Amino acid sequence: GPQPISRLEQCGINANDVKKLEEAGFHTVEAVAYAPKKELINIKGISEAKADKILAEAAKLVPMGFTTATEFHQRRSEIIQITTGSKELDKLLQGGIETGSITEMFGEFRTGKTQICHTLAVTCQLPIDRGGGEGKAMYIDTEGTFRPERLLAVAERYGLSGSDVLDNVAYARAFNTDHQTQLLYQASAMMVESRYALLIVDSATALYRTDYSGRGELSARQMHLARFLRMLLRLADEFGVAVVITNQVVAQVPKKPIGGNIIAHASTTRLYLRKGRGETRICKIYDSPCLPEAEAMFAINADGVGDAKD
Amino acid sequence: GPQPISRLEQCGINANDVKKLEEAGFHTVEAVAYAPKKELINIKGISEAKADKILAEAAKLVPMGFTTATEFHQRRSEIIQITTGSKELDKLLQGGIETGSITEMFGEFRTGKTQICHTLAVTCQLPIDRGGGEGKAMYIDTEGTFRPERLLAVAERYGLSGSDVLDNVAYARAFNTDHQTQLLYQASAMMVESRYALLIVDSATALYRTDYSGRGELSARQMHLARFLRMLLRLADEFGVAVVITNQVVAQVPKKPIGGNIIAHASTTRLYLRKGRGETRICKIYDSPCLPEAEAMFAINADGVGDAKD
Amino acid sequence: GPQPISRLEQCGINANDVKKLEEAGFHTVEAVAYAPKKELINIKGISEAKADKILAEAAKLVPMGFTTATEFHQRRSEIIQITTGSKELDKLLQGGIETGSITEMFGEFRTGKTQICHTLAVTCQLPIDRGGGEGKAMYIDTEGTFRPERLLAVAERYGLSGSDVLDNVAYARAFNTDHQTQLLYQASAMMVESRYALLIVDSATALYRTDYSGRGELSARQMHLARFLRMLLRLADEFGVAVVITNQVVAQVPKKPIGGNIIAHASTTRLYLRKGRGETRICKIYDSPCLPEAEAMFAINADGVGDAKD
Ligand SMILES: Nc1ncnc2c1ncn2[C@@H]1O[C@H](COP(=O)(O)OP(=O)(O)OP(=O)(O)O)[C@@H](O)[C@H]1O
Ligand SMILES: Nc1ncnc2c1ncn2[C@@H]1O[C@H](COP(=O)(O)OP(=O)(O)OP(=O)(O)O)[C@@H](O)[C@H]1O
Ligand SMILES: Nc1ncnc2c1ncn2[C@@H]1O[C@H](COP(=O)(O)OP(=O)(O)OP(=O)(O)O)[C@@H](O)[C@H]1O
Ligand SMILES: [Ca+2]
Ligand SMILES: [Ca+2]
Ligand SMILES: [Ca+2]
Ligand SMILES: [Ca+2]
Ligand SMILES: [Ca+2]
Ligand SMILES: [Ca+2]
Ligand SMILES: [Ca+2]
Repeated sequence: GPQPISRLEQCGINANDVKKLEEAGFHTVEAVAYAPKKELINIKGISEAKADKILAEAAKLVPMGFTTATEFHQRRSEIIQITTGSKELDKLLQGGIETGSITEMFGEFRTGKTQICHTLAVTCQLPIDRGGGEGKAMYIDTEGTFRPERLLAVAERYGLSGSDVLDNVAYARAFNTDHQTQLLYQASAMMVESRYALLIVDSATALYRTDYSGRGELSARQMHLARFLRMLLRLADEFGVAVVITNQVVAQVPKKPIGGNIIAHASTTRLYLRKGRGETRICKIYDSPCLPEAEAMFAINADGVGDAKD
Repeated sequence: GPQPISRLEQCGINANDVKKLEEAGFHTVEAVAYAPKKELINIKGISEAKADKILAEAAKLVPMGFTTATEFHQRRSEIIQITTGSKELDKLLQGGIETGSITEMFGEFRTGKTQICHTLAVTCQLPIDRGGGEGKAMYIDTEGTFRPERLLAVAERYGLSGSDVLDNVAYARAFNTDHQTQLLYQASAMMVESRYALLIVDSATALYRTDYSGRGELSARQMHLARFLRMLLRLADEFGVAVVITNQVVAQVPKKPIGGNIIAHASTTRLYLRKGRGETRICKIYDSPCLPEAEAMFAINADGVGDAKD
Repeated sequence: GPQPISRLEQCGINANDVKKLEEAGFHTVEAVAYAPKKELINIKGISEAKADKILAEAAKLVPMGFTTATEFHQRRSEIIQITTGSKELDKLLQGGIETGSITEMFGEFRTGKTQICHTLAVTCQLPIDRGGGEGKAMYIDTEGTFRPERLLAVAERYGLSGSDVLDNVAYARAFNTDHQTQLLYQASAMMVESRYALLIVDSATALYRTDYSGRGELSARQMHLARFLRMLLRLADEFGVAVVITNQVVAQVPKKPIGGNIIAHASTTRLYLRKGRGETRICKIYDSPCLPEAEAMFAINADGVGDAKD
């Protein structure tokens, strides 16, 4: 996995600058490697020569050069894909949700954008042979709609200890945009000690629609949103985890996702959800760089997300 | 093609200054010919007399004088044009994408700005008689949206060995502006050994919107962007390759490309992409010094970019 | 026209100093007459007495005294004006572009600042009775956007041999500021043998925005720009040709031309270009010592610049 920043000590760097970088939010050598010189210079206790020697030492451990696409293809052959509990949903995703990208699911209310996250938070702990990811699950909430009862219900479905499921899930509720951005630093800190395999944000844009209610604040809020998305992308690239976010929909004068072009460009795989009939739902791939546009049917049962049991 | 800097040895120059220039990033005699005296003086181990004698010797091999436009027209008669796989798209471009300039394609998300690059990366390896370029393809990524599966799918369309396609493509993912600029030096180094025919950057402005988020950093970031564009122009002029870049779009208070006047002036051919109906797309020439404004229709099929199969 | 420097031999000057002046860039007696003593002294093989006798002999052939403004008015009655192909554009310019001054056209991208030069390069070869200038055209390029196809298209419009048009046009592409200044010496050399009637630079400031990227280099680059502008002014005064340059625009925190006060003061007639609707464009006189501020409409057709065919 990720090399702890403790190694940077034996490269010829004193232990003082190591913790000076620690307070800045960096905890791994890869995290420091990907950061340009500007943020390192921004840190109060680092000179230009210090930043240059740090970057030079860090670049040795992490390769940053050109490679043949055959090696990249072989590396992509071992991406871990998490199953969603529904065979038709998994066939649409060609196996499941990839680890190392941003996946966004949006749609009308009552379409169960939260039950997907609830089911994933538990199916991600399954062994790899069964389609899981063998790791803890991290949940960030902004609506207060987190219910452990669904977690227990879907844990009993796969035959797992209910107590051991509620012990590998970290929960924290945000209250504003600032706290939402601040929680990512603590997430990066805790991802180094243990191993995580899924990051869930619900909802990524439920706060930005209200805090910046003024007219002239649109350009002021989309910049902050871009910073948040880049932080999530850095976390995905560093620890190699899967990030899933939920987005609201705003009707247009038939439904258009809210967030502007920033979230559309940043996101790689986007799923459109609309209600079917009864408890059935319809999932359609809205945007993806490798999958074609299609539709799938799934139902919300008492044991989490399952196939359309008619 | 380009004359290796090894020849500059027999002009009356010692082998020490040759590698001193090599560390600076110069690898061909043409590259040294186009560089003014200021950068040569900037190099630590070169005196003013050394720079003057180097420029005087280099100017002999590379012509730098006035010529009749008839010779230039005859030279332009042999520009290599790469086909895009769609006949209607090729008719709009009057044959294909020229080699020796900067081509920029931009538009809303999901409009397939990346599938064009994926198709070009493979069609550029076709024999010239079939519309290819007979050369390797170089891919620089900033979004992590590189998928070899599309490359294999579009390679099987033209009847080519899938393994031999993924072996003539160099892939490298950038993480910040500094790394994006630094990768060009390695690209220039590797263009001398083998032969390349296409340079792809995706995306050229996906990083600059976030790194320089401060208000007073606009003039600080557009200068760096101008340096990057001039480096790309120098690469295009030196090795005679084709450079294609992808640009995001920002809505205006109906879509305006992001990048400012610098990218607009630097770019020669600009393509505007918007979604048609279903899997069809609409391509419109936005800016070009020789082609008139028009529209074309193409569709994204399972075998890459193809004609509108209705 | 201009008296060759060969005459200076029969004034009492040996043939050695004549070619010593030739290597310095002087080729006509008028060119030597306008140069102060400082540059002549700067030449290695000339003494103070030599420079004084050269200036004294040269001043006899070229008048340098006061004259009545009636003679100047009668001389101005025979200025050659080149038509731009559009009647509304010509009415704005009161006949066309004068010969013996610097004309600058600037504006947003895609406004066709290069198509004006392409059309002029061909309309300048027309007979005087038809509004031409009866002379060759000289083109200096810095963007690589020179296309002979537009030249042929606009040559067929006026009924001229396509081959004979591409044979009276000299093309040369600059790569840095130093080469841009150096090409003027060769232009001055070749203007003596044949007859030229138009000098085109595109773009005059496309290189200076990047080469001198440092903060403290602003005063270092504007001096060089002033030298370049004075060289162009000397060429215009000596051979009596028309000089046209193209300038980029930089947005201000609605568009401001780039170049500073030097280019504004040096230029005499400045044209502001902005896009109309469709293929139409709007031309506005920005600065001129004799024409009032007004607006005109023209369109970019398939046969070069023409009137607004609605
Ligand atoms: N225990 C349960 N058993 C069966 N169906 C349930 C259960 N709990 C909730 N549901 C159903 O799931 C749906 C609610 O899902 P959810 O709250 O995730 O929707 P949502 O669209 O993501 O919500 P919002 O956007 O309002 O936060 C409703 O149709 C509800 O009837
Ligand atoms: N294998 C495939 N077969 C058919 N269509 C596909 C396939 N893979 C992706 N698509 C379609 O191509 C489009 C996605 O293209 P692409 O990712 O290049 O878009 P983009 O606008 O360049 O993206 P962005 O700006 O978000 O990076 C979608 O319409 C998607 O349905
Ligand atoms: N053959 C043609 N027929 C008709 N219109 C054309 C033709 N070639 C180019 N155009 C149009 O002319 C315009 C491009 O002109 P041009 O390249 O001179 O612009 P510019 O503003 O000077 O460019 P830049 O500053 O980017 O160098 C575009 O509107 C393009 O559609
Ligand atoms: Ca609700
Ligand atoms: Ca919810
Ligand atoms: Ca996307
Ligand atoms: Ca993409
Ligand atoms: Ca352009
Ligand atoms: Ca141009
Ligand atoms: Ca003026």
